[PDB]
Amino acid sequence: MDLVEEILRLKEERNAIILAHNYQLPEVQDIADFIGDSLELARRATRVDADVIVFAGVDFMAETAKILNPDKVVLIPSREATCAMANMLKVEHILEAKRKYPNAPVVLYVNSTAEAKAYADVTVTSANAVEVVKKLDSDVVIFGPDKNLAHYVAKMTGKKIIPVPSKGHCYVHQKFTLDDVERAKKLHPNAKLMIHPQCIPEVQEKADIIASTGGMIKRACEWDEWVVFTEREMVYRLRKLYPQKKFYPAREDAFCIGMKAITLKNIYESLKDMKYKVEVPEEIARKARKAIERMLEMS
Ligand SMILES: O=CC[C@H](O)/N=C(/CC(=O)O)C(=O)O
Ligand code: SF4
Ligand SMILES: [Cl-]
Repeated sequence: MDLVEEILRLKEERNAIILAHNYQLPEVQDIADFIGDSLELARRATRVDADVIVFAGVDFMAETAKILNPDKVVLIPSREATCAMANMLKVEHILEAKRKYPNAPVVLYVNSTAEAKAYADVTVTSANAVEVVKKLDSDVVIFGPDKNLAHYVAKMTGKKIIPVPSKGHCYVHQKFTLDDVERAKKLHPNAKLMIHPQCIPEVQEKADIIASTGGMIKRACEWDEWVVFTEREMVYRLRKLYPQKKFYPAREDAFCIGMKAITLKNIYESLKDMKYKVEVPEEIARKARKAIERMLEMS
């Protein structure tokens, strides 16, 4: 079967757009209308003229698109496409930190449930986390859920960061160790290292550039040979964007299972049956909308 043909005709007949993340399968990225990191996906979700949004990504990404487009239909092709790090942060975690630090603003990674965003003062992505926290008036900030990004933000802003929870992390990026850095410099001595801020601090210290996947794309021009310390599919995105550069994955087992829950087949089935509809309750969506919008205007 030619899934590509059927997906494109059905998408066009339903006035739908496909938004994919850089971690999506190569066959998914090839049919996507727009590809970017979480921040670029959020800003693209504010200029959607289509009636239907098919989100080739994880659940928190689709919910963010739904919060920014309550009048539109937002479809996620599989409800198992979830983010392990996002689900580590609970509402009770935030309430506990707000009781312990009443005058500290709550700054949440976009990788978070919609219910968690309802208690956040402003959201952040990997590309704008430092800029937003630096622009906050308070010197003590409640931050979550990713502990490794919190370390990078504390280093780059000089703020006192209260991490919530204590062990919040992404298992995909925590696979990278110092041994991978030493191996990369040995097998590619002329390459430079682009490392995601969700990696452990000791790995971040060895990086040439620390950035989100969007920041990796904007700064890939500074060199011609890169070892990429992030999810595996990002290397495909970089290789196709820059056919005359060299990119190597730091680990071939650094793949996100939740991201690969999206396939070409369930995208077709998503457009065929208008499923699965992403819904956010009004009270939760309204409070989260203010934090997401504040992020958009602060970055
Ligand atoms: O700026 C948006 C990036 C976003 O905050 N997150 C990520 C990594 C992720 O949490 O999947 C990326 O680099 O794409
Ligand atoms: S990669 Fe880590 S953070 Fe990005 S989605 Fe998969 S689990 Fe959540
Ligand atoms: Cl559009």
